[PDB]
Amino acid sequence: SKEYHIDEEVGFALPNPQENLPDFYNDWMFIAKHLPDLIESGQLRERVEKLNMLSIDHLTDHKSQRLARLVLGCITMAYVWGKGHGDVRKVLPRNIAVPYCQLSKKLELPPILVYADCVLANWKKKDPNKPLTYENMDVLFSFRDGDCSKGFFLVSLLVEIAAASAIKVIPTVFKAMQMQERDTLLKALLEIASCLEKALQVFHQIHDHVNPKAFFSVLRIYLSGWKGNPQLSDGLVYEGFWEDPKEFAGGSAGQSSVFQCFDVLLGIQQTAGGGHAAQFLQDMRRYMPPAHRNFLCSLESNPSVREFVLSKGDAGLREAYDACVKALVSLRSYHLQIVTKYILIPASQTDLMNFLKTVRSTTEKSLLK
Ligand code: HEM
Ligand SMILES: O[C@H]1CCCC[C@@H]1CNc1cc(Br)cc2[nH]ncc12
Repeated sequence: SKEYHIDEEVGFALPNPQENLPDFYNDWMFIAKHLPDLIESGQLRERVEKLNMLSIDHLTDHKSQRLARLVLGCITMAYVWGKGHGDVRKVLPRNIAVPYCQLSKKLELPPILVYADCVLANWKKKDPNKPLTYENMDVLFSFRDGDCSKGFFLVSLLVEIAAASAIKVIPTVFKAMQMQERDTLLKALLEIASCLEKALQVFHQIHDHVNPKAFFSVLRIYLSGWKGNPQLSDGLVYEGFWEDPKEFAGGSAGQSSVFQCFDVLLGIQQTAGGGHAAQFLQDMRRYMPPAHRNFLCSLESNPSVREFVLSKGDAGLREAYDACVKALVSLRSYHLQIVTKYILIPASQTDLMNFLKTVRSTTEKSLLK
């Protein structure tokens, strides 16, 4: 629906995002569009510091506002991390922080790049008459020449969109349970499983478009945040807007609404327990667009799909429920392999692994089998 801002084609992603801002913001667009060149040449922080505080009043519709969040969030990452070898900035100039925070509070997101910026809104179709394929798609922004940002962000999105195809089946699952349509429920659960099975196959493209050295040594620097970060132990002064510095976490697929919503749908209690894994995924919901955050708590309001299947003594239903759980297990298992190639191996030339393995365990132990 439109009350939750879920598109029938791309789900939680922003459909056909805006590429251009009103000419009044050209001084933003130029820095954002040339971050690689400007960083390399020691001129990024300069060009930022020479900016005039612009007003967000000319950002009239949602898409224009989302684009500027992406522009300003990428500038902020560039400004704070600089060249990504340690010369850090801990105060962000008012000429940029003030419009950023005002545009942020209006869209109900923290003033920091989030998944919904750099994946869900950081894309375009090359030719609009051709479909959503990697070859028909590009990102809007990058940080460095060679950072594989187009590969990482686009493959992330294409997996999102693949998994997104199961979202339209959630209403039928809940109506089938309510009106006791056993065979309809079963068909719906297998269609959802089928969708999470394609999402895995899409994920395979990551290897052609991302390389480990670039992800580990470049891209991950610019996706990092300032929450529990020793390089900014107290957070980031948003000059002109907040007195004391604030801590906000970096971009994460933990901020994706598709995967969190299938854990909810299936009663995989990712956000229960009180433990570190659950608390993290709960926190990451505040880094989501408000309608998407609301979608998820609305799913939790609904009768448990798991408890209904469990109580029914129906092997066919249980195999279908498990076909969905299994697909998440498979997805998460593949992801652990990818995390070995792109983080763990390069780093030899963690709390990460324990977090992912706890989420994957909770998923596997949800199987009925
Ligand atoms: C080079 C590729 C990738 C790397 C190195 C990577 C790495 C990581 C790491 C280290 C985490 C845990 C830390 C954190 O949350 O910040 C994580 C979480 C997560 N990643 Fe990735 N990721 C990659 C691509 C993807 C893709 C393509 C997807 C999904 C389509 C994905 C889905 C997730 C999800 C859903 C989580 C949250 C926990 C979970 O639900 O299992 N990642 N990723
Ligand atoms: O683990 C973190 C280490 C440093 C900060 C960024 C790294 C993970 N962030 C991600 C961002 C986006 Br966008 C998408 C993602 N999918 N999976 C992980 C991830």
